[PDB]
Amino acid sequence: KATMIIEKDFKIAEIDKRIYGSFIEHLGRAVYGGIYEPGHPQADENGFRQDVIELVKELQVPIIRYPGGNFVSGYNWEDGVGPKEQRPRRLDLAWKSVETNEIGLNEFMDWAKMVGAEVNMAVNLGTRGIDAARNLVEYCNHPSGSYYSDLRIAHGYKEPHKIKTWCLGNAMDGPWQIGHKTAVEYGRIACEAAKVMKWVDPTIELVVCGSSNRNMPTFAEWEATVLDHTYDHVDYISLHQYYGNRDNDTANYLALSLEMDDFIRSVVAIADYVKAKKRSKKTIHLSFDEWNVWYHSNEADKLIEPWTVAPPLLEDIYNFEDALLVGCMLITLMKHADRVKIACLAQLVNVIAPIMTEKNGPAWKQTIYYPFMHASVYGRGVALHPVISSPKYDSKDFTDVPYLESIAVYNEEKEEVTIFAVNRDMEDALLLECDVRSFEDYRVIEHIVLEHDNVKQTNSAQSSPVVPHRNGDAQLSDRKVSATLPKLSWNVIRLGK
Amino acid sequence: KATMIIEKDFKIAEIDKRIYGSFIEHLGRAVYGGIYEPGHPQADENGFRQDVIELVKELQVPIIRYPGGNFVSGYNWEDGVGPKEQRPRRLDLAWKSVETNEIGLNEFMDWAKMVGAEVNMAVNLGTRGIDAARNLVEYCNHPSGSYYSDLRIAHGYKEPHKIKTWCLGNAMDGPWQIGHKTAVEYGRIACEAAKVMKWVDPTIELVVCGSSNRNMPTFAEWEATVLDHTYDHVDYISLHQYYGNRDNDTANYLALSLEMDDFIRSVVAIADYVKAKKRSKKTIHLSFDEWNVWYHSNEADKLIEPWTVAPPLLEDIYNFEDALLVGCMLITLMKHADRVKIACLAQLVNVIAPIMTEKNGPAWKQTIYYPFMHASVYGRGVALHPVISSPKYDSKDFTDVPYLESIAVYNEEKEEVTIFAVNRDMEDALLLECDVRSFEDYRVIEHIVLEHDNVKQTNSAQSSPVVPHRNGDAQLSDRKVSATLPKLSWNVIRLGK
Amino acid sequence: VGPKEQRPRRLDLAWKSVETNEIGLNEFMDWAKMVGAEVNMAVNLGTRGIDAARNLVEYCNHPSGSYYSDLRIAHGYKEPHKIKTWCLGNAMDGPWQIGHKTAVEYGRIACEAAKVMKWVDPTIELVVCGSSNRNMPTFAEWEATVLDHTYDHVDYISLHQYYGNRD
Ligand SMILES: O=[N+]([O-])c1ccc(O[C@@H]2O[C@@H](CO)[C@H](O)[C@H]2O)cc1
Ligand SMILES: O=[N+]([O-])c1ccc(O[C@@H]2O[C@@H](CO)[C@H](O)[C@H]2O)cc1
Repeated sequence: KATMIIEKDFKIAEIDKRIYGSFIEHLGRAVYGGIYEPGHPQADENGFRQDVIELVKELQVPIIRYPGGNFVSGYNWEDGVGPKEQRPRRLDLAWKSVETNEIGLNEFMDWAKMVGAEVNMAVNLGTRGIDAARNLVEYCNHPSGSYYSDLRIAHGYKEPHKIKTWCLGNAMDGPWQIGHKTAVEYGRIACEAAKVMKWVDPTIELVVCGSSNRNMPTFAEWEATVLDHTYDHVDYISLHQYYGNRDNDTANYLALSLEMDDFIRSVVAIADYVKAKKRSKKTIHLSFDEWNVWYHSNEADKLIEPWTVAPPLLEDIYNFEDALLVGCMLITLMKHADRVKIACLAQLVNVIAPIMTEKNGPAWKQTIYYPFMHASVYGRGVALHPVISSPKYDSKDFTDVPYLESIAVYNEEKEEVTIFAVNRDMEDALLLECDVRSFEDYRVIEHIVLEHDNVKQTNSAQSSPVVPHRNGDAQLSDRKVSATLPKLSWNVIRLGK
Repeated sequence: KATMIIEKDFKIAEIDKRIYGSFIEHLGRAVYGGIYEPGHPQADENGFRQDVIELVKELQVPIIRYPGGNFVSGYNWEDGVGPKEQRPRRLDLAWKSVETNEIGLNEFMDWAKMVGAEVNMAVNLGTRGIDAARNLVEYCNHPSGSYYSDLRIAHGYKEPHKIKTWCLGNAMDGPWQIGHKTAVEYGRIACEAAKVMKWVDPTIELVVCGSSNRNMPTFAEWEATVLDHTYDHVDYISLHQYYGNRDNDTANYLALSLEMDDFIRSVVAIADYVKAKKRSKKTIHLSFDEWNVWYHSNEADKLIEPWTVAPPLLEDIYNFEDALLVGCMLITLMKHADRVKIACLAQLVNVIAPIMTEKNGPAWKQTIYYPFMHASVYGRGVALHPVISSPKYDSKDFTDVPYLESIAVYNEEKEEVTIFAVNRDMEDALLLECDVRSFEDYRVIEHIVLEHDNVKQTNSAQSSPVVPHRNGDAQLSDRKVSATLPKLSWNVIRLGK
Repeated sequence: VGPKEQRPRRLDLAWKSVETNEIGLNEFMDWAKMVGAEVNMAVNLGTRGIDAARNLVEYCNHPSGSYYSDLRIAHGYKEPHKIKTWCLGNAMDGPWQIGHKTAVEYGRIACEAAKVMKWVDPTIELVVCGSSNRNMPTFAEWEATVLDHTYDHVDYISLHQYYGNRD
């Protein structure tokens, strides 16, 4: 048995819809054979797969980070614009692939328009620096009357792209990165790039890069130093986290969102330290601009020979337990809506992705597609503070793990309240009771449930045994929602009227 | 009108009673003519003023920091123990006074026993270091069978003092401090002192010093560096704040607790940054070990000639608005009960103090005595998260200042809820409505009010025009407590059942 | 040193023991003479520093005619001990050590101690301390920094190793 109070007046914050963002890199088949496949029977006039477009639209992803990721740190943006005959073939050192540049930034912008997403554009601060950063902002955002703006027009794009949010490089702390920089070296170049970008277009916002991983030896130290160098000139700091179940311990695996919670709290603390050090009135928020499960494909990738075009890298096939953890991660983002304003599921198509494609063949929804879709579609509004009383368990790496992971979101315009809830219990149902006295005249619309008896079950092109159903038993009586949350389940309880 | 939800299940934390601590330094008349005055008519067998003892007991102060403060940084603890004829007269460079050492640590411990307080003992890390720190802990806490423990016994104190909580120096970031140290120098000596102290007695806990003032050029940087050097070896970081009304702006003055709130949040953030950097499982908490109003006596002190014994320094005479600000500071401490575990009103007797004495004469209660007493007496339990809707104003230095400053404290053992509330409005009463649905069968016990028509009115030995009354109108009807909070008032609304 | 009744009982924080000081350096020298060994004497560079280092070398090695040499004589040891080889502290890179010092802090105090010790008695030689363990995070870095600070003034660098068969 668990209880919850859902009080309209106990609020975290309005949820920024950009927490339901995603990310496409020039990596593997994310672009080539993912969003773009000129051969394909379902390709549009520009070569974009229409089936993939529909699948992304249904997720209602508001913002997509591009073009990297590790790729960007060795990339020259000019190589991907202008007539195709003049675009060079390059060695991408990030993913040991040949990049044809058949898709570059203007074609990506065309695709993003089709799916209804804005683009969070990254600049290269690995091999390049401040001059290229200002020039790219000018190219994309300045209307006309300068060399680079008139160049964009000549390339066929009269109106500026007007990109709002930009990433200052990719995480550079990683010794695997092209043009690795220490926190001081990065903080300095990011500061100077931020300035010139903002001078070209003061309407932009900037994301400064945090650590590649919470496990880096420089974790926390990095963020504090980088913010000390950049605070006045930037708007967000990023964080990145990938999880996996490499020891087949489901109870411990589902608890990993507790670590994510502490991780967010730690980076918020660093931002507020530096705010105080600077005596600034501006608050810096978080961009959780890579997050996902990533581990299934690690061994397969080791067999791929270098210098092919569009190798099948990072093609994790997700299972049901991966979906539960993704649900827990989503709820964790919502619970930090006050300070996490952007987040990006890494990545959107083929590469550690909720959408998978086959050459000349179908596109399909992985298990993780469903909780992401439900969060994005039903998770707009104000995140309410969870007062939860829940039974708890201990695992290898965590103590006092609540069986219930939940939050409610109130949308005043739609007059809806949605309760997202994971039951982590591997054996028993959890009887949830929610005090909803603060909302008058509400009823249960539906109770969606994602569950499967085998946590290792996957979806595929041919069959999808892991799919939601609408037979949850939530009922609302004398100002109390009572709902049975099945063992190992993701639940979306929708209230309205 | 203002509203407030008093929800039992929306909790901040259990209040550590040590947030109602105080502080006595060898400064002015705090010791000599304050707690200790041989031949005063109310002096006991050991020369301690009984009237002061009774006044301190009524405040229920659980812990008292001693002996400094700036004094400790030039003090040799051996100078204050053993037979009086062998105790040297010293020049105290902190307060430009001659210190006779007629009172030293063992006599202070005797006094502390009379008022029922434990002592938060500070070690000198200005002119002294790690050897003196281990020796003092041995002297105080080791039972017997070593030179320093047997020395304590020979000085007349068979049983060890068993001091739990120790300060590693006094703030020495300040260029006015004896033996100023940079953050690195201080962090290093504090680290090595902490270790040897703990090796003498592992039951102790340690407070590492924060900045002298939030306005120091090294604020925030200091705390981060000091914790980086000491984290594994210490338990708390300190913070210090004094306020004054030097431009006669009451509306701006009463808003200052908003700054105190930001200040605490900033130091918490620093502690959590360093925790993440170290990958520690230990949370460091805060000791707000100097706070008060301090400004009235600044000009008078400039006329005192150096090298007298017990000069009348820091003798602020508090007024009614000062008591309102102190009330707001107390509520702010309670609002941070989750992370502020020790706090010390600086100071307890004569020196910026709630209790004042006259030579061979009376002891009396300053205006600020009353809100401190009420907080300490009625503010034990769990601090509840305030959910308030209040009208607001702007002042010189602050925006959106709520007219209402309030919190509720729930004592389950006493079956009581106490609402502390200041109305900052200089013209209008505030009609407070409190939702108490979650406290069924609770009734109003009493409504205490501290108010005076003249914010500049003081108390004195001869008369106390500023004193609480019990004519508050709080009343319960239909699960709602409604109370009129007069303009410029401190209110204590006690509920029970 | 000196009469036993004036020797204090101390808390030894290293091994969490009470040290009575019933044996001190002069008695140890008497023992060493019986087994035919010279003594490699260590000075405290944890809680103490350069003054105590010069004074101890004077006490042990200076013949007579100064306070500390005449003190040794008064304690019953007319002839100086004439200790050749001295350790500048014990390894203090370790967070378990009393008065831990960074490599720079240690290098500096060891340098200044070495100088005054040698000025009391130029016949001595000095050992500067290496890491407590090869597995310390500061291994190798430590030795390089410490020698950079002390090279001209010292004769040896130390190293320490313990083994076990715990699997
Ligand atoms: O933890 N790791 O092993 C790890 C490895 C690679 C890594 O790179 C990030 O993930 C890649 C895929 O999204 C992006 O290009 C890059 O920014 C981030 C983390
Ligand atoms: O901001 N200031 O002006 C200021 C002035 C003095 C000051 O010292 C502190 O306040 C003294 C009195 O409680 C204690 O001895 C010392 O720790 C701390 C701050």
